[PDB]
Amino acid sequence: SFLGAQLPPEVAAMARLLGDLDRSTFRKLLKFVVSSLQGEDCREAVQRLGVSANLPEEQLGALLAGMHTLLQQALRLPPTSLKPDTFRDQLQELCIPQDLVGDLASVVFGSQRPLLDSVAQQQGAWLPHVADFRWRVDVAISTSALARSLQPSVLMQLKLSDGSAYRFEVPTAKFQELRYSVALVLKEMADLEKRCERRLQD
Amino acid sequence: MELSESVQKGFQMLADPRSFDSNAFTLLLRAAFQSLLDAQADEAVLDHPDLKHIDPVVLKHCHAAAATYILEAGKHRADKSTLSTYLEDCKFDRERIELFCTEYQNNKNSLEILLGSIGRSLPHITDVSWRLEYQIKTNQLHRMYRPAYLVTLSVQNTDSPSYPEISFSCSMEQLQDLVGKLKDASKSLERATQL
Amino acid sequence: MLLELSEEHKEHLAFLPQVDSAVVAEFGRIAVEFLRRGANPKIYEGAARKLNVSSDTVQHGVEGLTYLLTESSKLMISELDFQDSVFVLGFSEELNKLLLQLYLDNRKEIRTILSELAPSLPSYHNLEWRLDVQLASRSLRQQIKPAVTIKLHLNQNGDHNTKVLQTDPATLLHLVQQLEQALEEMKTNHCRRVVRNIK
Amino acid sequence: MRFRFCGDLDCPDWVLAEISTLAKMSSVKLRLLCSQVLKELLGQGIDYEKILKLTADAKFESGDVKATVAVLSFILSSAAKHSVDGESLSSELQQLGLPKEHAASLCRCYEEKQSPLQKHLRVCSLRMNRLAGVGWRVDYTLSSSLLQSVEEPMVHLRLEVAAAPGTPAQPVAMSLSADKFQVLLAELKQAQTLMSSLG
Amino acid sequence: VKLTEILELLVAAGYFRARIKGLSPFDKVVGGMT
Repeated sequence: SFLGAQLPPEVAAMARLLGDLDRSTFRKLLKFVVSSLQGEDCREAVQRLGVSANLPEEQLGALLAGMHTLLQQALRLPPTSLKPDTFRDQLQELCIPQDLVGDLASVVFGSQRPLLDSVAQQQGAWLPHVADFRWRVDVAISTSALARSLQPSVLMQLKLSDGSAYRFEVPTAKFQELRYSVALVLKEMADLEKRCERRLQD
Repeated sequence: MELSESVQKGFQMLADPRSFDSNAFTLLLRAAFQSLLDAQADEAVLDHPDLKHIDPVVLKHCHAAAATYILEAGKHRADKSTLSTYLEDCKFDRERIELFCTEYQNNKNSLEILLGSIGRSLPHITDVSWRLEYQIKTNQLHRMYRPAYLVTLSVQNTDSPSYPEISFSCSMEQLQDLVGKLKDASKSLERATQL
Repeated sequence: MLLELSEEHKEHLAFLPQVDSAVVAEFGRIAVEFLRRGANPKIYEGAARKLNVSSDTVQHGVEGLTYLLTESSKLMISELDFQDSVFVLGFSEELNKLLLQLYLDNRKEIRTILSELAPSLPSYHNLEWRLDVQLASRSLRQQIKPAVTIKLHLNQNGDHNTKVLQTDPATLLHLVQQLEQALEEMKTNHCRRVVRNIK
Repeated sequence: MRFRFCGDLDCPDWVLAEISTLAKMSSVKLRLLCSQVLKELLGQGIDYEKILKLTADAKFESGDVKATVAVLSFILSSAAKHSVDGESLSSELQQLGLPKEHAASLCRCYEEKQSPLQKHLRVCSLRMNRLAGVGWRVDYTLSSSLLQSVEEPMVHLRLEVAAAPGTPAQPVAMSLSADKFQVLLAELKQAQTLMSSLG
Repeated sequence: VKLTEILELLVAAGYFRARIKGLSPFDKVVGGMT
């Protein structure tokens, strides 16, 4: 099962609560789960839904926790690996009512999915990225130590997505090492991609 | 629970039928709770037209006495038996003892939620995420071919200057060690439920 | 695959056949000693006078030999590919066999040193935990508030850092669940193929 | 299978593995090695020279030694953690396949140091901070530009706080009005009354 | 019982749960093969 070898306790709890729940309330809750996955703050809207449904907060918490887990584990699977027929079968082993299964399936496979995939791909980053890169190229004509220098250098400034920024000067012997290193890594990324496509894809 | 001589004299004046009738006692008592719990700093909270005959120095003294006893009774989790004992000591009559308990019981939950919201605490972990990578090469070393985990904890507290995420890396042995520690901790919560 | 010795790197190594293999064995000893501990230029002027060559001749030969061992260990080049790399140099079988043994004797230790150079990410060291129940505060006198106090120890750049943190019970059950799913991934058929095929 | 010294859990696979390395020593030197690790747990240092000198009996390599010290430290600490007696420990180490003579020896050393171990393990248990000391000065104020005559006492406090053992204490220094000082002392006495009701 | 031949093999492989006195022969043998 896409839920792993042993059913998470929050999913088992939620699946027995669904028998008592009006489909109108289920579909209202499901929107909050999906929009929370896209990063939207929903806390006040959930509270209003609670008193509207007369759900105590102990049951809201169990329902919301169980729905989040089910969608998280399904949406992390590529379309090669979970497909509508096997998803629908596996959810029926949880004894989820068939009408609610259709609503869940529409979230995992319908037109909501591409925006969810975009948000899920953002979470692979762990180190910061280059946000900006600026330079100037200078030639030194004279200096305190030399009447004539005539030596080039590159002044560089990086801004990272961390919000950190660095300004530093690069000797041309050091720029050659940087340029070499970057082209080398690009060759070795391309070689690794060809290993993967010819051995891991089959 | 101890109460200063200033607070006790304020209650001794609320106990009078002369100084306060049963109507004024109720209105001042309600104003006491309101001024504690309302977010509006209602400076006119004492300007009730039935309170207007009381000496404004006495009125404002008994209002602060009531509010001070309410906070002390709340903090010390006072039961009705404790409340009724202290009121009868201050010579309250059976009607006003009932009135004080009725207002206190109505507000008890709001007061206890307020008193419990005051404090500072450690940074609270709220979530975790992980990445699995296979390590290929370094500019100094080929054929590394070892997995690493990249773990981030999300913390959510502002009681002291802090940064919201803690990021670190684990080998297979380091992540297996870490998980064992957290399950050891979780097994101790289970034992504590057997108390 | 094979080593691409630069022309200057070849020219430095050309000193090796100019002297007895017993001296090349001494160059091998001092070469790996420098990798192990650090270089000490004071020996180069000694060997120079003993061999009737310049100190730069000794330095270039020995530092060239260290680089041969270092690049071989970095690549983990096979014994067969090593020979096919070295036979671009013209010297005789006795020296070729000496160099091959000097490589295989030391590649595993050198690779341990070379692993210290990688980009220095922060990493896990240790974790401590304590189960606390808060029973009173200045403002409110009877309570039960259970929490797990956590002390997380980390390394970066060889410097230890520590962070003191807190969770409630239900969050701690979430933390274990997620990081158990992390460990489960290395057992999945996808990651098994990577380990099996990317080698 | 579950074991008391493991905390009512099945034995870790690295522990069950390295219990077979303990069987490789003589029973007479397994007991001597326990004494060295147990001294370290009691804070009395560790003698790596002696550990290596006796384990030469079994011709251990340094990976054997590391794994042997690690498993003895785990067994002894975790039995003491859960207050397991040597009678239980001997019986349940034998279930894991440790020879009966080796089981014996190992538990007659635990039996001797069980009580001082638990006192040390309580001292080592997780702390966020420790109050190392207190200093105070009381001043009397005579006059000011801001108030022509003052005539009030004032207090200065310095609190030494230690974050970790083997580190210098941080001073927290502050000044207080005599009213602020009075209320602080009275509040600390109320906290102490609650503390004394717990233990 | 002929187990000693194959349990010596599983221990020598590094499956040490063949040593635990308390598991049944099926768990040792079939568990160790797995």
